[PDB]
Amino acid sequence: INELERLPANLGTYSLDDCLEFITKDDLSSRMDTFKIKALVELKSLKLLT
Amino acid sequence: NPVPVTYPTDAYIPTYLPDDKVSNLADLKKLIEMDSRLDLYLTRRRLDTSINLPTNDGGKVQYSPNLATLIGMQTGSVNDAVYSIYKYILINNLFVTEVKLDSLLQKVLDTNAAHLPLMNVVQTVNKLVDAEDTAKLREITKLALQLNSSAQKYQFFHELSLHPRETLTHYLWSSKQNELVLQGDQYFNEDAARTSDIYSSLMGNISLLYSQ
Amino acid sequence: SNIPDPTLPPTEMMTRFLHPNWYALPTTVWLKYGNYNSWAPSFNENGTVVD
Amino acid sequence: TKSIHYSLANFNVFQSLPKETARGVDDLTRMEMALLSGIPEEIKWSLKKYLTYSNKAPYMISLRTLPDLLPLFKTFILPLERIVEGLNKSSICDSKAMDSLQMGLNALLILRNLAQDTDSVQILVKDREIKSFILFILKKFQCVATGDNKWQLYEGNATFFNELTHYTLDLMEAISSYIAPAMKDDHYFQTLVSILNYTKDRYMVISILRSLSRLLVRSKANEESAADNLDHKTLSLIVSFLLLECDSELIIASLDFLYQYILPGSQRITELFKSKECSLILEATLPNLLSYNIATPDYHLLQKHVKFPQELSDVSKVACTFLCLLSNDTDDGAGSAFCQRIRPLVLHKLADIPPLTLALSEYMENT
Amino acid sequence: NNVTLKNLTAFQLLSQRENICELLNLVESTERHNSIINPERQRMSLEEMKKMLDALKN
Repeated sequence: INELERLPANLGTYSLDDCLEFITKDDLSSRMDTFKIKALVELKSLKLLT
Repeated sequence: NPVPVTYPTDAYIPTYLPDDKVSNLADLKKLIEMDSRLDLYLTRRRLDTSINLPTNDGGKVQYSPNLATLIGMQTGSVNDAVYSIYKYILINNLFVTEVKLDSLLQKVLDTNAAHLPLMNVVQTVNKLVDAEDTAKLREITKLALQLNSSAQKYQFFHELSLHPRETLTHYLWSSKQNELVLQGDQYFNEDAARTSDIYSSLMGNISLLYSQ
Repeated sequence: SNIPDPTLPPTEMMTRFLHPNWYALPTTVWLKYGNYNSWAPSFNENGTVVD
Repeated sequence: TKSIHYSLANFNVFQSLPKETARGVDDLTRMEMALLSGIPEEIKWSLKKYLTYSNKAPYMISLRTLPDLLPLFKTFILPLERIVEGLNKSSICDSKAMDSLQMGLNALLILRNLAQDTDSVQILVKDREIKSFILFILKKFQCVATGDNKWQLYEGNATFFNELTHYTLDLMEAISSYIAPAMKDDHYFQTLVSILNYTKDRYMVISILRSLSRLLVRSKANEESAADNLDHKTLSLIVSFLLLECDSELIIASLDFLYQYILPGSQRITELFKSKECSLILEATLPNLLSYNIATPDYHLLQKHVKFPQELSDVSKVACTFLCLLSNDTDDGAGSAFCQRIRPLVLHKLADIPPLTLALSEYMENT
Repeated sequence: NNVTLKNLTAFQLLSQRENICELLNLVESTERHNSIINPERQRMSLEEMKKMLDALKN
């Protein structure tokens, strides 16, 4: 919990498949928040253990 | 009421052993019946009755000069006082059966009601004055169960000689129906009920529960 | 939501827990009748499992 | 939500019109219909709910209210007369024998429960097929009690056997009241008198003494009757229970049985006092039974330096009524010589306990 | 005391198997028979009857 509640809250992911969508500097890339969701799930699931 | 104990007190001493192979079992039955008659004579003389003080330090009491006219004595135990007072209430036929108080009772009781219950009468009367046998019974009941065990093993092997086809299929069905019972509570042990291995009928159960 | 975090000491899965295989079953009770009684019943069976 | 296109469950003609009981067969008819269907694993549920309604609401499944129930239960009771015929060898050998034995023991305990309220036992005594089964079970248990070699228990099955007797005996308690014997050699009395001498457990001893007591009412003691099969070997035991001063249930059952055994005629009294091991017990127990658990005046001032009792226990009341009836026997029968040999000992119990003088009225008017 | 369904069902199997595995002659139970017949309780008890029977003659 300590090592997980200290991660940047602005955590995003750059994947090697965004090239095929031609993301421009002024648009929102798909699957931007991938490790953020995978971190929130492991955090809330550790707080919901009891 | 008899107190429940935590150890068996007696045993049935079975009688399905062949009485022409094992001998002196009838001797045991005769000895047990005789001991069952040797204590019915003791318990009787424990409730024994004795008449030792009809008339004959705090066992001796000095009676008042008033009550000394219903007794014939001036001293004596309290038992003699209450007994002789009752005898005086009985001889003179004073109980209402058609206690009605007599004339001298008026003085001895200092009461002019001429009619008083017997309870108040005797109230005024007061107002005027072992281990070894448990061990033996546990040792014997510890052998009639060993006998009751060897007799059961004989009963099993003898009923196996006759009809072995019937006993063996019963043993194989008891085995296939008892090894299942003992393997029904190995699912809840607190080290395999929090590892998420048994949660992946514990799924239809949550359906019934949620509906309930 | 005031759900305790797993650090707290409520956490344990089974402290008191009885399974029907561990339920006490009715059995023959034994009675004591003094010490000089051999004609007393000395049993009390109301339909127990071993009986 | 509530729309025709969403689901067709209320169009215009059934949304509040269906009755409140339109959800299937009622919990009683469901039991009655799932009891004659031949499928197993279903009878094991019907005979479980009938077994529940026989201890939480017996007034709902009474035999008189439903005159189609005993026909069904006898279909499970009668096969026990064949199963019990075994149980001396390995009679249970698969999962279909136990399925037919437990389905029978449940149907037997259900009748044992429904045979406790009044106006329901009045249906078992009419059908001979149940009284014959009870007699059969009593016969088998007599064979177990006596010890003969014609029938052996095969102790491995005692679990299934000792749960049948403790039900048929309880079926006899409610049936022995509705019958009264008139012949010497008669079953239902030779079996009980044989079991009582062996059973060695308090519950059966009390149930048997109550059944025997109820098998002697509505009879006269001037001719042959069931009271002549017992002898000085069983009466020398029922009166021996008076010596057991450790309980207040065997003493009451024994005094009640003797009071019911003595009621008719005076020859019963002459017979009861024949032996010299039954008169010596009553002579040295009936005085002490008038002060049993009565809190005696506690005369202990003879070693020191009164509060006489006010009420009396149930055992003292029964022993008092016993001496009352024994008092008015005859001027020559042993019923009067007994009350005369007990006078110098009942007198002390009258002097130490006041309220006996009102209860022992009839005993004193006859001496 | 304190017997339960598991403690009873596991006792029935133990009693059935002690007998079955003895029919196949796989079980040796001589350290149980040497508690009933083989000990001197078969001889010393007779040496106690041999004197009680004589004490009962006077």
